[PDB]
Amino acid sequence: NEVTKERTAQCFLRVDDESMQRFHNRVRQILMASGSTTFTKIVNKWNT
Amino acid sequence: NDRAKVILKPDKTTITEPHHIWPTLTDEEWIKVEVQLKDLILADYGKKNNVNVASLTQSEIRDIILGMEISAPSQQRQQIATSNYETQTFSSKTEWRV
Amino acid sequence: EEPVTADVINPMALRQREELREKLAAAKEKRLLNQKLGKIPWLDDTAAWIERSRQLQKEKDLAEKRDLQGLTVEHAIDSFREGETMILTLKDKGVLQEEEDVLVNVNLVDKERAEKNVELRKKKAQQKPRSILSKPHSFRLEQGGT
Amino acid sequence: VFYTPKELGGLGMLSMGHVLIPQSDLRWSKQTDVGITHFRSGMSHEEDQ
Amino acid sequence: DGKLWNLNNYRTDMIQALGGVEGILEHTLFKGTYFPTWEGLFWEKASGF
Amino acid sequence: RYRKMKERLGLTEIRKQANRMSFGEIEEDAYQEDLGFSLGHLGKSGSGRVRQTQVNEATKARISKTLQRTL
Amino acid sequence: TLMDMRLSQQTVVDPKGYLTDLNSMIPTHGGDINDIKKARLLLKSVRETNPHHPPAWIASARLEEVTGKLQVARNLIMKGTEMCPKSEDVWLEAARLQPGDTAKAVVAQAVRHLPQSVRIYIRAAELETDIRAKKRVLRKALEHVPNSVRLWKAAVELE
Amino acid sequence: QKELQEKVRLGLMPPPEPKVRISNLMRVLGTEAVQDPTKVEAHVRAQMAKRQKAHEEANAARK
Amino acid sequence: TGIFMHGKIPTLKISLIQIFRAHLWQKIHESIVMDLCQVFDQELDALEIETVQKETIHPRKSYKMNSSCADILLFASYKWNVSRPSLLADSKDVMDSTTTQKYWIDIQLRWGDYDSHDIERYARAKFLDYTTDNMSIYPSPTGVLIAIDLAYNLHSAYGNWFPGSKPLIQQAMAKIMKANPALYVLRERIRKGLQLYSSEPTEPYLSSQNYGELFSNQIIWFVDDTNVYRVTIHKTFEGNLTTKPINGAIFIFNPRTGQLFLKIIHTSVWAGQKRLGQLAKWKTAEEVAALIRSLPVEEQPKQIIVTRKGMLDPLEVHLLDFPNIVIKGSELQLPFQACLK
Amino acid sequence: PTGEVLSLVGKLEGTRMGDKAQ
RNA sequence: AGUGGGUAAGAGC
Repeated sequence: NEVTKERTAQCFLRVDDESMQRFHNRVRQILMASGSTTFTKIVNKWNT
Repeated sequence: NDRAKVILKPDKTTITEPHHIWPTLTDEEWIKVEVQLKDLILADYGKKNNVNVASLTQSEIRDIILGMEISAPSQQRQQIATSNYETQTFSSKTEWRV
Repeated sequence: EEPVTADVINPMALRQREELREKLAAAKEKRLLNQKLGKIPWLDDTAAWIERSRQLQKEKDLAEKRDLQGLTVEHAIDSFREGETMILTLKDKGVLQEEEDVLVNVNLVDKERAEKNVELRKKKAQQKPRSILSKPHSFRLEQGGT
Repeated sequence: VFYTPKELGGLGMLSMGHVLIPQSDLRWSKQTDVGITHFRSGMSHEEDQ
Repeated sequence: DGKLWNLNNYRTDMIQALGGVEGILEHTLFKGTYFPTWEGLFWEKASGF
Repeated sequence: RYRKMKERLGLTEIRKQANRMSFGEIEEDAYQEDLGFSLGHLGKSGSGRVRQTQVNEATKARISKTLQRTL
Repeated sequence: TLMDMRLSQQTVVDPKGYLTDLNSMIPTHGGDINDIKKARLLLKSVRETNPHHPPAWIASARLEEVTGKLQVARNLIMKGTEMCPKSEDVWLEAARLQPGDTAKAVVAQAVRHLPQSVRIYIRAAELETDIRAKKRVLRKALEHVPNSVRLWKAAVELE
Repeated sequence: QKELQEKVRLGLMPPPEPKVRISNLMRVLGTEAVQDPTKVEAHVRAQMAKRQKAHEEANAARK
Repeated sequence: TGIFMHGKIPTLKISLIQIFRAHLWQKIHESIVMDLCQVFDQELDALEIETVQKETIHPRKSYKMNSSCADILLFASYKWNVSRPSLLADSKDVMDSTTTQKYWIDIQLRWGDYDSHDIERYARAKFLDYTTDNMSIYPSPTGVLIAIDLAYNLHSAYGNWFPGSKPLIQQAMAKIMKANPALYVLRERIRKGLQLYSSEPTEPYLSSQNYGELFSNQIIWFVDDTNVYRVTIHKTFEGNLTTKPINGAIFIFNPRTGQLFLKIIHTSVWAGQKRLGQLAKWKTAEEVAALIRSLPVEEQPKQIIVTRKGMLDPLEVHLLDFPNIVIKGSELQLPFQACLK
Repeated sequence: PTGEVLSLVGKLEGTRMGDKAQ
């Protein structure tokens, strides 16, 4: 709180299921679009 | 630096005026001096390389005028190029060959 | 066998420690410089300064009333004929290179290269070929005389 | 092979996980005039890196 | 907004964990090139052809 | 025409220095949007260039003849 | 930068008289240096070989500044001032780089070494925020040199 | 153009020589201008003057 | 090749085929064998060697990994006190083990991996296996086997040691590993395949193929500093040959109009200087930069070509304010230092 | 030593995220 | 746990 300056509330965070699905889809399309692709390109896409 | 000076003036008529450095010559005289200097350079290169002037080719003469040289202290890189892959022999000092 | 753990060569750590040592040295130099740099009436009165300027002006008016050679050359003594003189120039070396400033003649270098090429064409401790090739006669100067 | 930075020839992949390097992969050898010596990576006596 | 993440420390510790450049190159053909050191070297991403 | 096309499609000095990557010395990735892009020796220490590599204007981007006509 | 210029205009020898300039200050021009380490090494070599070359110190300091190591640039400039007291360009660069009091002390040291040049006096007047300090530095300048119109023109604003 | 090319094909006409100017000199005769530059200059100037004088004489005959 | 492939890696198969093309493995074996022949032929009297023979072997002996045969045979003068077999680095030797008159030498090349590259253990194991093998043919029970790991450049010898053989063989093999034509070819091919270089970048470098491209209407400046610090030396028959320094001339020649600029430097500059070379370099760079600053922008050069390679660094330092002025090195030596003649 | 990537669920909870970073 | 996904093509004797 900005007045009491105490720990009035506790905020628990979580990654949304849609975001996890999007990340899995991105990795899947990285992998499946790798028939003719350098290893460095794949690793860079995964790193990004 | 000695025969070159001689070739610079083909005749006593050619006089270097103090205004400039190289002697003033006619166009054909310039052609003749140029070809004489080329012959000088080729002959002197042959003197230091035991190669005939005619032995050199046009590109080779251009390279010599520019300043190219050819040397090879380690020619064994020729290895880039029943079977003669071990048949090459070695000559020892104790042997008659050495 | 049983090995011995070597020091890990980490380029990132090397750059970081180099930067840290440079920062420490720069701070030390700044402190040492400030040690010296930290040792440096009419200042406010206009009339006093005017009088002083006038008095300095009138004071000025009243006042008006070769032996330096010890390097080496990259040639042999016999390479120089007695009956001739030549021009010796410096040898092309990298500025960052800190070798001895040898002295060289271009014509004799050309002659040496030509004779080396002729010798190589004619040719065609232990293990000489790999030592004298993959692993330059000279004499030093003294007071300009050798 | 994977987790070597790209300048050293590796792929430089970022790992959000838990990958152990076997200790047998942290040994190298160097040849000097006296002979060939062998080196490990760490004096630390812990689990595999 | 600027750069909100620094990978300098991560790559530093990844090189450190792998035993360093010496061990990493031991895993490679670097010593097979007979290069006296690893400092004055560079890669080329693509060949001339 | 062959000379002009070779100049247009030839490797430029800055492009030649771009695909040279320094061994050992790791560089921080200056492109957040993509880690797969780097300048290599371009702007990197040890590149062998004391001065900055200038831009080869022979590789300037220009529009087509028909695009010029339409404009 | 440089300090020697050469003017360009029935003989063969055409000598060019040397020309000197009081100031030679190229702007920062950052980003033109590709190899920072190689350039730093080369400039260090220049400083070693030509210790009495003010452009060497100026270039080295500006390279350090554009690099970001603003302390080694100050150290290099101070070394140059201890090595080239006659050229006021080094002192002006010192005033430009060092913060207020440090640069004021540097300009005072320049006055000690070079009490004839006036650019350091004007710079010190600019640094000295106090009107009394401006008056003091300007009157010290006029005591060292009272016949400068470009400095006397500031006396009317000095009151 | 086809007539000239087929005349060259049948040997009635010598193959055309490259058109050399001052700028074109070092590109056409670069390997040989180092042999004797003044002769090369004379030859290329002679070729240029031959073309120019052919144009002028064609104009004069057409006059 | 002697390379063993665990699992077909077609890319690695192609790479290793290209590296060892034109029978490179056999040529490497030939080069090493002949280098050992020569190094033993040099020291033929100090080792009590009657003669040395290069033993004939099959054309494909370099690939024979299952079995092995002798490549070099050493004939003793009268008798050799062969010691107990031991590794190359084992300086201590029990010299009096067996007397003999022959000393066969075997040479093995292998492509080591990360786990299998310890060449001392490999050499010992191969020596024992080949000596005890019935298929392996060797003249005498006394000999030595030298194993080379090319993938890691690790050389080691194991086996018998006649007197004085260990130090000579150690020095010789260190020399061959440091320098060897076949090994140099292997290193060069590997470097080309891996496409890494030891800091030899490509910069503008005037040669005889782009010499024609020089002949353009652009402004060009040939800068030369060969004749900066020079002395005259003459030889006296009566006494000693002596020198005397003279003035120097920096060339700033311009091929477009022949405007050749001479910077004449008196000998008094080198009074208290302990490094004349780099000082001359920096002086030349300073004068070149000053001259470009003197000229107007229109007549300023755009290409500065230096015959010497020593100006590549200093000029770029002093031309740091002129980025559009490219500097070209010249592999071909334009004779501009002789214009003072 | 298998070379497979292990999931760090239920692992390394003795470490924060701001550690090993200056 | 496991087989494989690991055939160089070519020339006639």
